[PDB]
Amino acid sequence: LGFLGAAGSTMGAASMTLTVQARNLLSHWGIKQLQARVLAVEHYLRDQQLLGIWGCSGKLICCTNVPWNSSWSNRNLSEIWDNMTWLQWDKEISNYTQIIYGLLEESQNQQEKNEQDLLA
Amino acid sequence: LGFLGAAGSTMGAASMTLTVQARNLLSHWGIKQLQARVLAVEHYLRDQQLLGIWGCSGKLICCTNVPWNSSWSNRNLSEIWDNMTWLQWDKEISNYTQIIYGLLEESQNQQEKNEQDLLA
Amino acid sequence: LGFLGAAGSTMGAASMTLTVQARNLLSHWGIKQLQARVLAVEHYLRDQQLLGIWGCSGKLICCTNVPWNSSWSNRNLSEIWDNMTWLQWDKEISNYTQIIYGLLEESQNQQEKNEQDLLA
Amino acid sequence: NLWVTVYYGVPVWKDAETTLFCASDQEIHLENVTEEFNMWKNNMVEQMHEDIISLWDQSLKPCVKLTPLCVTLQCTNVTNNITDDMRGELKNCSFNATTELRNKRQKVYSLFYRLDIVPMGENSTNYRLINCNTSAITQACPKVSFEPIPIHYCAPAGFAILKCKDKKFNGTGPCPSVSTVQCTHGIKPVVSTQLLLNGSLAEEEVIIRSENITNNAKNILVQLNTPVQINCTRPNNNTVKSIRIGPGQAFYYTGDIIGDIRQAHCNVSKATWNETLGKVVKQLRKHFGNNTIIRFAQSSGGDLEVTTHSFNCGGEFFYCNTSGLFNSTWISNDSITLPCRIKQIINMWQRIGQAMYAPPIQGVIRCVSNITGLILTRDTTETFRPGGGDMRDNWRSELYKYKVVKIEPLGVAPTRCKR
Amino acid sequence: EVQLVETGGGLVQPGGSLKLSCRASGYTFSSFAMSWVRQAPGKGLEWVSLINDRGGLTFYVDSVKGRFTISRDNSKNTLSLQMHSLRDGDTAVYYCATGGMSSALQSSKYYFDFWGQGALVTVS
Ligand SMILES: *[C@@H]1O[C@H](CO)[C@@H](O[C@@H]2O[C@H](CO)[C@@H](O[C@@H]3O[C@H](CO)[C@@H](O)[C@H](O[C@H]4O[C@H](CO)[C@@H](O)[C@H](O)[C@@H]4O)[C@@H]3O)[C@H](O)[C@H]2NC(C)=O)[C@H](O)[C@H]1NC(C)=O
Ligand SMILES: *[C@@H]1O[C@H](CO)[C@@H](O[C@@H]2O[C@H](CO)[C@@H](O)[C@H](O)[C@H]2NC(C)=O)[C@H](O)[C@H]1NC(C)=O
Ligand SMILES: *[C@@H]1O[C@H](CO)[C@@H](O[C@@H]2O[C@H](CO)[C@@H](O)[C@H](O)[C@H]2NC(C)=O)[C@H](O)[C@H]1NC(C)=O
Ligand SMILES: *[C@@H]1O[C@H](CO)[C@@H](O[C@@H]2O[C@H](CO)[C@@H](O)[C@H](O)[C@H]2NC(C)=O)[C@H](O)[C@H]1NC(C)=O
Ligand SMILES: *[C@@H]1O[C@H](CO[C@@H]2O[C@@H](C)[C@@H](O)[C@@H](O)[C@@H]2O)[C@@H](O)[C@H](O)[C@H]1NC(C)=O
Ligand SMILES: *[C@@H]1O[C@H](CO[C@@H]2O[C@@H](C)[C@@H](O)[C@@H](O)[C@@H]2O)[C@@H](O)[C@H](O)[C@H]1NC(C)=O
Ligand SMILES: *[C@@H]1O[C@H](CO[C@@H]2O[C@@H](C)[C@@H](O)[C@@H](O)[C@@H]2O)[C@@H](O)[C@H](O)[C@H]1NC(C)=O
Ligand SMILES: *[C@@H]1O[C@H](CO[C@@H]2O[C@@H](C)[C@@H](O)[C@@H](O)[C@@H]2O)[C@@H](O)[C@H](O)[C@H]1NC(C)=O
Ligand SMILES: *[C@@H]1O[C@H](CO[C@@H]2O[C@@H](C)[C@@H](O)[C@@H](O)[C@@H]2O)[C@@H](O)[C@H](O)[C@H]1NC(C)=O
Ligand SMILES: *[C@@H]1O[C@H](CO[C@@H]2O[C@@H](C)[C@@H](O)[C@@H](O)[C@@H]2O)[C@@H](O)[C@H](O)[C@H]1NC(C)=O
Ligand SMILES: *[C@@H]1O[C@H](CO)[C@@H](O)[C@H](O)[C@H]1NC(C)=O
Ligand SMILES: *[C@@H]1O[C@H](CO)[C@@H](O)[C@H](O)[C@H]1NC(C)=O
Ligand SMILES: *[C@@H]1O[C@H](CO)[C@@H](O)[C@H](O)[C@H]1NC(C)=O
Ligand SMILES: *[C@@H]1O[C@H](CO)[C@@H](O)[C@H](O)[C@H]1NC(C)=O
Ligand SMILES: *[C@@H]1O[C@H](CO)[C@@H](O)[C@H](O)[C@H]1NC(C)=O
Ligand SMILES: *[C@@H]1O[C@H](CO)[C@@H](O)[C@H](O)[C@H]1NC(C)=O
Ligand SMILES: *[C@@H]1O[C@H](CO)[C@@H](O)[C@H](O)[C@H]1NC(C)=O
Ligand SMILES: *[C@@H]1O[C@H](CO)[C@@H](O)[C@H](O)[C@H]1NC(C)=O
Ligand SMILES: *[C@@H]1O[C@H](CO)[C@@H](O)[C@H](O)[C@H]1NC(C)=O
Ligand SMILES: *[C@@H]1O[C@H](CO)[C@@H](O)[C@H](O)[C@H]1NC(C)=O
Ligand SMILES: *[C@@H]1O[C@H](CO)[C@@H](O)[C@H](O)[C@H]1NC(C)=O
Ligand SMILES: *[C@@H]1O[C@H](CO)[C@@H](O)[C@H](O)[C@H]1NC(C)=O
Ligand SMILES: *[C@@H]1O[C@H](CO)[C@@H](O)[C@H](O)[C@H]1NC(C)=O
Ligand SMILES: *[C@@H]1O[C@H](CO)[C@@H](O)[C@H](O)[C@H]1NC(C)=O
Ligand SMILES: *[C@@H]1O[C@H](CO)[C@@H](O)[C@H](O)[C@H]1NC(C)=O
Ligand SMILES: *[C@@H]1O[C@H](CO)[C@@H](O)[C@H](O)[C@H]1NC(C)=O
Ligand SMILES: *[C@@H]1O[C@H](CO)[C@@H](O)[C@H](O)[C@H]1NC(C)=O
Ligand SMILES: *[C@@H]1O[C@H](CO)[C@@H](O)[C@H](O)[C@H]1NC(C)=O
Ligand SMILES: *[C@@H]1O[C@H](CO)[C@@H](O)[C@H](O)[C@H]1NC(C)=O
Ligand SMILES: *[C@@H]1O[C@H](CO)[C@@H](O)[C@H](O)[C@H]1NC(C)=O
Ligand SMILES: *[C@@H]1O[C@H](CO)[C@@H](O)[C@H](O)[C@H]1NC(C)=O
Repeated sequence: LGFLGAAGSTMGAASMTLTVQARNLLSHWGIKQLQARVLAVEHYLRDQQLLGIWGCSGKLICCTNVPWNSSWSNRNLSEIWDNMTWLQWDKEISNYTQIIYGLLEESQNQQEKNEQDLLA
Repeated sequence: LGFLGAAGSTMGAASMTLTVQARNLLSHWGIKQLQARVLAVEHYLRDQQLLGIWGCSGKLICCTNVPWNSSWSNRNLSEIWDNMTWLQWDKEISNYTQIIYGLLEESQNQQEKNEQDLLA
Repeated sequence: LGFLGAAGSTMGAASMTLTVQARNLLSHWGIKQLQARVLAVEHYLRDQQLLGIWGCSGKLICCTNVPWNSSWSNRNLSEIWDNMTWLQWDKEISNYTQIIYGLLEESQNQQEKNEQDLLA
Repeated sequence: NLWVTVYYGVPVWKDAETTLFCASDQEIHLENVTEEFNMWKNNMVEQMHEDIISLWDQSLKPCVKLTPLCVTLQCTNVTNNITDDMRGELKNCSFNATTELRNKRQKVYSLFYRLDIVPMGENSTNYRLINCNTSAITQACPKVSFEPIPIHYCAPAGFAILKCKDKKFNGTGPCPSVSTVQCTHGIKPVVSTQLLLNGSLAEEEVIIRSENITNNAKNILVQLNTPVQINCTRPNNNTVKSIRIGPGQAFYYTGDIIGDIRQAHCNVSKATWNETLGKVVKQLRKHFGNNTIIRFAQSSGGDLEVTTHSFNCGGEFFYCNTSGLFNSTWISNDSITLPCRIKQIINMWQRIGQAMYAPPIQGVIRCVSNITGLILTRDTTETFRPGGGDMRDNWRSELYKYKVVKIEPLGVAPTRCKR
Repeated sequence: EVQLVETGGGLVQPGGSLKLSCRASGYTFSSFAMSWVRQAPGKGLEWVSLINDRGGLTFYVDSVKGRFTISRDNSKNTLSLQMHSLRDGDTAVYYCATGGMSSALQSSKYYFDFWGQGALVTVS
């Protein structure tokens, strides 16, 4: 039930421990320790900025309007959520995360403009 | 009307100055000053992360689905909002804030899963 | 199509590149480099805090309930969005941004209180 | 009617100062941006100045400090075939040096340049080193070169460096062709006085830059559009010897010279130099009158460090007399030989409390470099003389095209959209 | 001169389908919202559908809401309407018109500036 305890569990089980890991992301001699702390903050903020760009700010589970390409993975839901742990899944689609991230950004950019014109 | 000016006022009056305090949370010799600045940022981010975990990201007043236990405090609304300043209130329930924070996290975790299954 | 590429384009064109600039805001000898990094983070967080205070957290385009005073600028939409680049616009209303920011904060403070009383 | 709409990620910036970082061993055009540039108010110059000095000082921290050598020296004339130009330039000096053991001494003789020693009590056998009354000399480490390796300056996130691409830009005013760069080009921290060596050339024409051209208290930086090649040499074969003056501490010195003793010098093609000045004169006449007289003259005064062309040639420090380059009046396969003095005890930066000993280099020295600009001062008939004592001018000549700005991504504008 | 030319269909059986299209020229197609306005042989004008200049937002009159699709191609300057289940009540002249909406950074419309001549759709 602690940090990374679910690392060996199935994706559908591990997805219930997202707050366990989220809370462990934040907290001349002594300078390299400041560099490590500053860097940890910068890393954290980049992931948070990215979620904001995709329209997922403030949440751990975020649904989008980006469809899945089976060229990315053609496994079904029982193969992915009831087997392939998150470590296994990450390896399998590592080659596609930049394509997916680009498509999440493009979608949010269309959504924010369509919503401003409906408030007009 | 300045920072902490409302500290001696009633909770229902002090609650109208939340932006006054929120804006004053952000801004070898010289190293201890960097440590103080890095630490101030880390503190800030932990409170913001915690609000996000509870589903209160981006707001100063956030209503939740967590009921009040009168074992925490059995005072009524006139006792709490028209007397007991925030300093007094903080002392009275200090023993219960970890129980309340845990219950806020558990509630948000159920809310995000119930909302993803209704978008399915 | 890169960072600040749209700087010489019209406001209505440049507004479509907001993610290009947003992503370039984040990333004794060596101390002044830590000071620069800590400062960059603090600057970033102040702008993000300010958007949160105004109720614009998590978005690049945010509509508000603050009307425009033509004392601030009496130009029409074709003058502003189909000419005056953002650099030109920023010069023209620089004298009024603190008035506008104050009015955005006041509006959000009324909105959050009206919404808590409708959930009651 | 219209409502305030908040936008974040807006391509807006303001002038700003910050700390730039190194990069040592990408460009966006910004199509309709016109920006105001102002070299001389460019803080990138001040940062480079401080960083170069700091790195210089850091490199001497682990080197031998020559305090055992602040002793009386007994100096006589060198028993060799010294030409007229070199008479009095070298002295053969004997002294009692410390050794690795505290209770022992050794007798050492070495050759010193006359510029590095001073008589005591006006006595012709007893001399001391120049700095014994003001400072401790530190010997530069023989394993550390003085080569001006290029440095790039990069902006921190939230900042950007703008670059002016206008080929006729004179350092100030609007620049119609501006691009954004991540980091500057590599700039070589070449340290020299009146002639700027190994810098960037002008793309089309000689460019004359001055903070206030009519103000005779200001320097004029002249960028050439063609290099002038200058060949410098120290035509003497130096035998370098060393002694231990302490526990693992070695002192390096010239023991002797093999063969005849001749003066160090630099060669500038006569024809190339005359073409170069003609171009400079044509451009000066655009600020000064057309039916005028432009005269070049030698530096008017001051110490050797400012009246000569100072540079590092293969590790040795040369002080060349340029009166052969700046002696002409322009009214409406030969070469020029410039005599050079050599010093081992130098002060580098315009400072009082520091001094460095440059150990001698074994053998014969030759170096070839490009003159890429001049530093001139001004007194009908206008007279121009060499200047350049302040190193910040050398760096202005490379950094003039860059500006640092801060990005201001948040802004508001009216729209028909309401919450 | 702005021209909108309908090049759609004619006679269709009840319960069938018919697609209309309109070619635009003389203006920047992509700068304007467009709509379809219908006129029954003996009646006045009725608004049927509206599409955004970027093609992302569509609106319909309730009577065709689950039956008609309005679309746009900004590369080919073409407006189109796909009609399904075609009731006898859908017989009308269908006009291609420019207007009915703006994009928040533009002055508003809420009127129709240009009209085509209209395709006659008959359901028998
Ligand atoms: C203007 O630019 C030119 C072109 O770059 C520059 O000329 C170069 O100067 C360097 C340094 O004097 C020369 O490099 C040396 O060449 C000799 C001959 O082969 C070598 O023996 C040297 O190696 C010894 O010394 C080093 C320390 O400096 C040690 O690290 C090394 O282990 C050896 O002991 C060294 O390689 C280079 O050859 C010339 N280039 C040309 C084309 O002549 C000139 O100096 C610049 N001018 C100014 C004022 O900066
Ligand atoms: C600079 O020019 C002088 C000529 O004025 C060169 O001197 C000659 O050098 C050659 C050897 O290469 C000798 O044979 C000649 O006798 C020398 N002439 C005179 C008048 O002394 C000198 O070598 C040139 N420079 C440099 C920098 O190497
Ligand atoms: C500097 O002076 C010393 C003497 O004080 C010279 O060295 C002597 O040279 C003669 C030959 O002429 C030898 O017989 C002696 O034994 C040498 N003495 C010592 C102590 O080595 C030296 O050559 C002179 N230096 C130069 C560059 O001329
Ligand atoms: C460079 O050489 C010139 C000579 O060619 C020196 O100029 C002379 O300076 C003295 C003063 O000390 C004057 O009395 C002479 O009249 C000058 N000569 C000429 C021909 O004008 C000059 O001082 C030298 N510069 C350096 C830095 O050594
Ligand atoms: C799905 O992907 C198909 C093939 O895309 C190519 O292969 C994938 C693995 C990536 O490497 C991608 O960069 C390549 O272009 C597309 O042909 C197909 O259209 C995509 N589906 C979509 C986007 O509708
Ligand atoms: C989900 O997939 C199960 C496994 O399918 C088989 O094995 C995988 C690894 C692939 O090679 C696939 O092509 C094979 O057919 C099926 O047994 C199961 O029925 C599927 N579930 C559903 C609802 O379709
Ligand atoms: C309310 O709390 C009741 C007592 O809980 C106990 O006392 C409080 C003060 C805490 O110390 C807590 O940890 C103890 O368990 C519960 O019996 C009651 O069920 C709670 N009400 C709820 C959760 O419905
Ligand atoms: C709110 O409470 C007021 C005070 O109640 C009394 O004093 C407090 C400190 C406790 O000891 C409590 O048990 C006592 O009864 C009441 O006067 C007031 O009427 C209450 N208001 C409402 C709406 O119930
Ligand atoms: C719009 O502004 C009018 C004038 O306000 C004054 O001038 C502007 C430029 C600012 O300097 C402001 O501080 C000055 O008070 C007001 O008279 C008018 O009421 C304002 N409109 C509103 C708020 O409804
Ligand atoms: C938008 O404004 C255009 C320009 O108006 C004129 O020039 C500006 C700079 C001011 O001095 C203004 O008072 C002048 O009248 C008009 O040509 C255009 O028609 C206006 N558009 C709308 C929809 O009103
Ligand atoms: C490890 O696998 C077993 C089945 O072999 C399962 O019962 C157990 O819950 C798994 N562990 C975790 C952390 O999921
Ligand atoms: C693993 O995958 C299969 C489908 O491939 C699925 O039937 C099963 O539920 C998954 N998990 C288990 C329990 O083996
Ligand atoms: C991923 O990319 C590698 C090459 O980098 C390729 O060999 C592999 O087949 C790709 N497929 C996967 C694992 O999705
Ligand atoms: C302090 O108490 C008095 C009543 O005694 C009240 O009028 C005043 O507003 C209070 N001060 C603050 C800051 O609330
Ligand atoms: C304080 O508490 C009582 C209830 O205990 C309430 O009647 C009153 O409004 C509160 N504030 C004041 C004004 O005393
Ligand atoms: C809080 O806890 C302390 C012990 O830590 C206890 O004495 C006190 O009665 C508790 N009650 C309060 C003040 O809520
Ligand atoms: C610069 O202006 C021209 C019109 O003169 C326009 O076509 C071009 O797109 C503009 N550049 C940018 C970056 O908007
Ligand atoms: C500039 O402003 C005018 C209104 O002043 C407007 O008609 C035009 O669309 C704008 N842009 C262009 C394309 O000149
Ligand atoms: C802005 O303020 C300056 C004084 O600071 C004033 O001269 C100018 O007229 C004002 N108006 C603008 C440019 O909006
Ligand atoms: C030094 O010069 C004299 C006079 O010309 C000559 O006799 C002597 O041989 C020269 N010395 C050497 C080492 O050649
Ligand atoms: C030594 O050289 C100087 C020139 O600097 C000269 O005046 C002096 O007479 C020479 N002395 C002897 C003994 O040769
Ligand atoms: C070196 O020491 C000797 C005595 O051993 C002395 O005669 C000579 O003058 C000293 N040398 C110097 C330069 O003082
Ligand atoms: C050292 O002595 C020289 C004369 O040889 C003099 O000019 C200089 O000012 C003196 N330095 C100090 C620090 O007194
Ligand atoms: C540099 O250019 C500016 C702008 O044209 C001009 O005002 C200034 O006098 C020029 N200065 C020199 C030295 O050319
Ligand atoms: C430039 O120098 C002249 C003197 O030659 C002086 O009168 C003028 O005020 C100076 N200009 C500036 C901007 O400093
Ligand atoms: C310099 O002396 C060395 C011996 O140390 C010799 O090998 C070399 O050829 C000499 N060079 C010249 C130019 O005399
Ligand atoms: C400098 O040396 C080069 C060869 O390295 C030669 O071609 C050139 O003519 C020389 N320049 C002068 C002024 O002697
Ligand atoms: C330099 O140029 C001037 C003017 O054309 C000419 O009179 C003079 O003879 C030239 N000198 C040389 C060395 O070419
Ligand atoms: C100065 O002379 C040049 C020719 O050398 C000529 O082109 C230019 O127009 C003249 N300028 C003035 C102000 O007379
Ligand atoms: C300048 O040149 C003349 C010959 O034209 C020469 O007599 C004079 O000595 C030279 N001046 C200097 C400082 O070299
Ligand atoms: C002088 O400039 C030419 C042309 O750019 C270049 O090829 C040459 O290497 C430069 N010389 C030196 C010493 O850098």
